[PDB]
Amino acid sequence: TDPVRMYMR
Amino acid sequence: HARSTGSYSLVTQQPLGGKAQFGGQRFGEMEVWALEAYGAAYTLQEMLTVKSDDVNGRTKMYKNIVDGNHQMEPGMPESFNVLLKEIRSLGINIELEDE
Amino acid sequence: RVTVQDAVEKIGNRFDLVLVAARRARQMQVGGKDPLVPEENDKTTVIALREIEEGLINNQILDVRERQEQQEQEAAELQAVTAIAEGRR
Amino acid sequence: TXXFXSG
Amino acid sequence: KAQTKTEEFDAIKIALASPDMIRSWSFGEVKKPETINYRTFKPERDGLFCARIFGPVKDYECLCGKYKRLKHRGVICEKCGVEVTQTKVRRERMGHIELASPTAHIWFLKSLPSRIGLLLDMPLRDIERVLYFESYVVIEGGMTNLERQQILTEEQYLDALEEFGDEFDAKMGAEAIQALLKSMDLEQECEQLREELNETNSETKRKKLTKRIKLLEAFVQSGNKPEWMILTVLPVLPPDLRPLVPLDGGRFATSDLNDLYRRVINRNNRLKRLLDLAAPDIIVRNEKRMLQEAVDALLDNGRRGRAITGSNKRPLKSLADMIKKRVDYSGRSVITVGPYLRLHQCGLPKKMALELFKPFIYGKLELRGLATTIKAAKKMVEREEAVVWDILDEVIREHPVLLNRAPTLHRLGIQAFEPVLIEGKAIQLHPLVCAAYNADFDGDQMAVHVPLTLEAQLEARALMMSTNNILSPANGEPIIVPSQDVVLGLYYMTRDCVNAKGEGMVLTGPKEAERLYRSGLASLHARVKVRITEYEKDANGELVAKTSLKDTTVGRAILWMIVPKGLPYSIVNQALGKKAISKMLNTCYRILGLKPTVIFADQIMYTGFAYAARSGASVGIDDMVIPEKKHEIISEAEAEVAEIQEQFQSGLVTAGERYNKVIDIWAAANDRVSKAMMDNLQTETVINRDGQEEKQVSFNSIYMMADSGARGSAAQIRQLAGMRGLMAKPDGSIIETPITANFREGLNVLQYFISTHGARKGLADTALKTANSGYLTRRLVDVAQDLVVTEDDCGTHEGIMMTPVIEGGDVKEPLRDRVLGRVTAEDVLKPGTADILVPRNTLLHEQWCDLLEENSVDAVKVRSVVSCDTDFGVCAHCYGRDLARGHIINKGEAIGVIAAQSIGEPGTQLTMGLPRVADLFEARRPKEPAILAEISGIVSFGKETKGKRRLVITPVDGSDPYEEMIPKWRQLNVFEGERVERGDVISDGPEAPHDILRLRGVHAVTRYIVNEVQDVYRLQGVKINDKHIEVIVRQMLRKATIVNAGSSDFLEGEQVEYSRVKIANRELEANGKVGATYSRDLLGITKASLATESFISAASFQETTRVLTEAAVAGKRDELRGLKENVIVGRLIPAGTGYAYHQDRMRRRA
Ligand SMILES: [Mg+2]
Ligand SMILES: [Zn+2]
Ligand SMILES: [Zn+2]
Repeated sequence: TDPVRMYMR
Repeated sequence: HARSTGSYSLVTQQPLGGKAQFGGQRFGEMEVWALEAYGAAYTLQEMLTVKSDDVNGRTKMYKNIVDGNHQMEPGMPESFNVLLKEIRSLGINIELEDE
Repeated sequence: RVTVQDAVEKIGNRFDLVLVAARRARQMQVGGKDPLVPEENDKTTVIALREIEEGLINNQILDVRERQEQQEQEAAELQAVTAIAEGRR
Repeated sequence: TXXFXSG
Repeated sequence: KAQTKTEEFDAIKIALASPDMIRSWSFGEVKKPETINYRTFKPERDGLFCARIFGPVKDYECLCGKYKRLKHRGVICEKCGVEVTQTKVRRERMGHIELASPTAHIWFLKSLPSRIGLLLDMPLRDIERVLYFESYVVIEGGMTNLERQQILTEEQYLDALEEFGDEFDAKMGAEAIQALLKSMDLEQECEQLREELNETNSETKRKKLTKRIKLLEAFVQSGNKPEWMILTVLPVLPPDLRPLVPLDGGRFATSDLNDLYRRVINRNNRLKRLLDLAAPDIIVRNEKRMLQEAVDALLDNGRRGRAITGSNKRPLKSLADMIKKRVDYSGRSVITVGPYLRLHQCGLPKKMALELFKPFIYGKLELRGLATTIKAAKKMVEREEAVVWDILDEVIREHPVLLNRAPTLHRLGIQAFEPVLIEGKAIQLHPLVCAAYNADFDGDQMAVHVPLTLEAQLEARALMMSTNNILSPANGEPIIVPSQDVVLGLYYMTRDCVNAKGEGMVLTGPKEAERLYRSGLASLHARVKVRITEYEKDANGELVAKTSLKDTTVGRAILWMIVPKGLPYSIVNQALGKKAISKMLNTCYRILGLKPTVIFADQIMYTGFAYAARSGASVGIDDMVIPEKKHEIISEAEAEVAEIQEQFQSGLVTAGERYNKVIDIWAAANDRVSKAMMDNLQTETVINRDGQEEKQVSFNSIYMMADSGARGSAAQIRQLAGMRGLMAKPDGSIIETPITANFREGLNVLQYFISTHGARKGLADTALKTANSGYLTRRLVDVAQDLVVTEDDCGTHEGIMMTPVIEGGDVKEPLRDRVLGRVTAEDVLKPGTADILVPRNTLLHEQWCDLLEENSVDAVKVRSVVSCDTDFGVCAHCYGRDLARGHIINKGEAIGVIAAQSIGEPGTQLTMGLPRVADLFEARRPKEPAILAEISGIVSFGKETKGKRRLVITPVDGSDPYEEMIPKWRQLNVFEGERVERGDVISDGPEAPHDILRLRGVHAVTRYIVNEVQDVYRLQGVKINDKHIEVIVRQMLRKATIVNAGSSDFLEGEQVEYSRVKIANRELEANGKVGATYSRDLLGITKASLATESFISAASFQETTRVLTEAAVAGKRDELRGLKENVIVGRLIPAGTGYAYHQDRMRRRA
């Protein structure tokens, strides 16, 4: 989850 | 304090305490149990419809009373229509069905 | 109060009596007080219940009165009601 | 004492 | 010939929604995340509040104002696009949002176990990874090394790709899952899994296949398509259910759903724009994942990830939060005692009555010429202009109101009374009903309600009148009965005395006696014989006694005058007692009937109060009488204590032994001073006629109140007379030193302080106790609610016997009290030989019970709910008497609720007891857990020392033998072969209700539960009929488990209701098919409560989301059989007056 973390990755 | 009819709530359409209109008492689960154990079906139905959230039922009840009459046809409590519509917005199909 | 136990004695299983009383009261309210004797006091509910006590109203008898009433509705109409239906074809 | 060994 | 109608709803269906259906709900699409215009404040077009979609803001008026009247209805304004109708439609009409990319519904993903996951055979992690774009899940390969329905790495995905076009493909995100849902064929898969259940392995294979098959079959039968679990069109709730409104200040207030919708619309529109602009895959991925998150937040807030918040301090209210009455014609006020009232009456303040009854008053004022019309009537009534009052008197004539006091523990918390208009602002309550309400006048308030219809009013006057409910539905004893002052009065007038002043008078009858008694020479009664004719013998109407002159008292003579008219002259003159008065009232109820007994109750009240006032009873400091013996006993205790101290310092006895001896000495001393107090009050000296000193009980106020049962306990009385006692420490240990002082003397500060602890623990106990008792009551209600008397008889003799229940003394808690009001199961017969006692299938009666008592002791047999064979309920005979009104429970009576309230009501009295009662009702597997309940009826002992599995043991019945593995430690009462007890139970600790069920069967569990519950209430001295506990126990034993299918479709181990397997078995056996073999299952009240099939009820209970998703998936239909469903619907419940109506419908439907 956590779309912010995914996007940053 | 006491109330015959008075202000109602926006969403729920349940009787609401105004500034001059006293508002209404809560008939809760346990009171409902009390009426059920007495097998008092029409009193309970009155509590659940004409005396609370049904606009058609309360208007018809009031008019009938000032004209002298028997209990008006119930309508599903507005909060039940609210529940149905809210369940529809959840994407589950809810269908009232015939016999 | 009103010797209610006797009234319930007239109609087994409490509940039914209530319905009967209620229905009777509605009749009283709807048209012509009429009915059985006539204490003439304490409104429709008491009058209906008291009437029930003297087995005056009765569950079956009310039905019989209604059935006869249906025949009364038949009366008038009849040939004139048959006129409205026979005219149309 | 009374109730609850109080009371 | 068919065709649609109005209302008349008979069923509710719940199902997954296809995008087509969701679009069919929609009048318009909400294309903009606009709400209203910042300047005009009118709804923005195509936005969440737009009038073109949802409806006109004002009735029969379009937006621009071209069409303002009802002349045009159904008309759509060409200019503004708005239909002209009632604005009410803004509560009804719904919108939709068309998603650029599918989004999985959160409930069918995040609820465990995931429905999507279970269907697609995907673990939560994989489904998460695909839906949220972490990894691609290969689908439909139909060849190649790679596994179909499996996940993959991107490098792997590519490498694979290279090896073949038109092979296994998979696009990350909801598109993949939607593809799997559409492409999966459920028929083929159930076929495969059915082939799989043939596999020879015993465990781990068949169960999983059974669960998968369960879900698959659910989908197959329901007819819903799995792909519907993924949303294409997201429905939009009507604006009035998520309003944006101007508060009093002109400021705006909005439901959070509008904001959630706004995030959804924003992200969706942006996604469309990004797709049209050919954005890179990273950005489109981010947007799609964001959209999934926004829909997630809209549906349930907090289910997946951080809950969205308006501000950090508060989280937004989602639809799920939204999912999981107050009344008109009602009032409330402070209550005050109304002694002058008849039992069926209440004092109702004039103003309250004017408000409550206002429409009726308008109607009547219109019927009479008091006002031209209703409006004029209102304008007049506010003025309060005279004759309005008399009119209000005319309005409430014969009408009854409901009085209610919170908490409403049982049905007598609400009762009907005929209102008597009174000046003042307080509601006046009748003293006899205070017990049932648990009401007192230290500031309690009550609510009043006005039944409106003839039907409701008839219900109140027949079913709910205080005067019609004189006895507890729980114990069958009188509920409305004399208490406090009344007793005090009666006891005062009915008291033995030396009577030197008024002795030796022939009464000339009750009348002359009354005259003389009021007159002079008679005070506090007299020892004089009265002439009154007594009699009223029964078994004949004639009655009458030739001579009836008996030693009596002026008060005693008076009582007979007070319309007893139902025999028991002997009962009179026996001096008054609170218990005695209650028994008198009850006996009068049974013999003399209900209406007349009500009159008797009113008379007893009136007289009781009347004499209570003139008695002159009071309390002075000298009325608390200390015993000269106290100082002596204290000195003795001091001496013994010194002897124990000396004996301790010698070293003869341990510290513990010394402590124990001190405590024991002091306990005995406290008993001594109690006895001394009570003895000092109990005897008194008064001069006898001859001149001799006679010894009378005494009329001392503390003593009089205690002996009469008016107020007080011996323990409390000794608190002002005899030395207090020992206090508890906070740890629970008992302090060495007692409190020498008594409240009359007053106690040292240390004693008081050391008390405060106990006091505080007490108040805290009671306060918590109300909360816990309420919870128990609710559990019982939830478990028993569906039970109703569904017929006069079910045709089965089967029943229970029941014993005296006394453990050793055998003295009390047996015989008729337990037996009475039941129905005989067999032609029980009195004595040996000839026998032939006459009750079979007959309701036990007091006369009949007396017959059974007269003929020695009876083993007894009895019809019970436990053994009732009635489908989906109980029957009149098996239930027996309605305990509130001596008679066979009227058909349609809702027994379950009454049971729950009966058990629940004295919850706060058990103290914390109540946890034991709840522990029994919840069928907990008790910790000690013992007894070898093997019913093989044989024994061969053995070994195999493997820790707990050491002991082992084998039973060896002639036919066959078995092996059970026990646990290390413990002991056995019977050892080594021979099967001493066929029941066995060799080990001590109390058998689990479930162990008791398997080994001993249903009847033994009913007996055990009923008796073990009753132990607690008895220990608290509370009277409760076994019947209710039997109802609840019956609800516990509802479930059965199949051992063998027989010819049926049912599976081994499958659990189902008793009634269903019985009906099925009778169907099969009468069809000539092998019936199903089944075994009884016992579940606690919680699990049973959670069991019920109907989804409206279940969802209205608890765990709303889970219930609703499983229901929606299964495509269930609620038949509205029970009470909750109908209450929610706003329908007329299938109980009481409604029970009659419901049946005709049920039949019509079938
Ligand atoms: Mg109080
Ligand atoms: Zn317009
Ligand atoms: Zn039965």
